[PDB]
Amino acid sequence: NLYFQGHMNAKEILVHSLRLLENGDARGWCDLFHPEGVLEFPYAPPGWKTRFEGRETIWAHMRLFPEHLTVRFTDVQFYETADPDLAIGEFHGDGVATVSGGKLAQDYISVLRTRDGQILLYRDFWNPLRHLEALG
Ligand SMILES: [Mg+2]
Repeated sequence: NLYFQGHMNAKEILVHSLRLLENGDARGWCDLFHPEGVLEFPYAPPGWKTRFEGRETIWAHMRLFPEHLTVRFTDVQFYETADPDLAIGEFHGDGVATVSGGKLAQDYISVLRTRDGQILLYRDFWNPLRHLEALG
């Protein structure tokens, strides 16, 4: 089976993606995106760029992730969807922002749309107040 996989579904991709971030594997995380895949932050500090189109555009902005954040996530609680290519999950992250030393305690609801095991849209909701607390 791991040598004879069908394409990951959206639940599987979200869980795997979070492990990659825990590992600091920014390249592996970006690899999960379709070449035209999109990452969005609906809630973000003002002045930030909040939509990134294309896997390699995402990479251009992700390379140094492990040098900025170490993070651990709780188990994802999924809502049951009609389509396996849509996942909506809630989870919590605890980490340390490296440059400020600030603690990050973040609460997420992620909406992922996928196709053939690749991410088309990662819509990454989180609390911008908590993110600003970590950064300061
Ligand atoms: Mg919008």
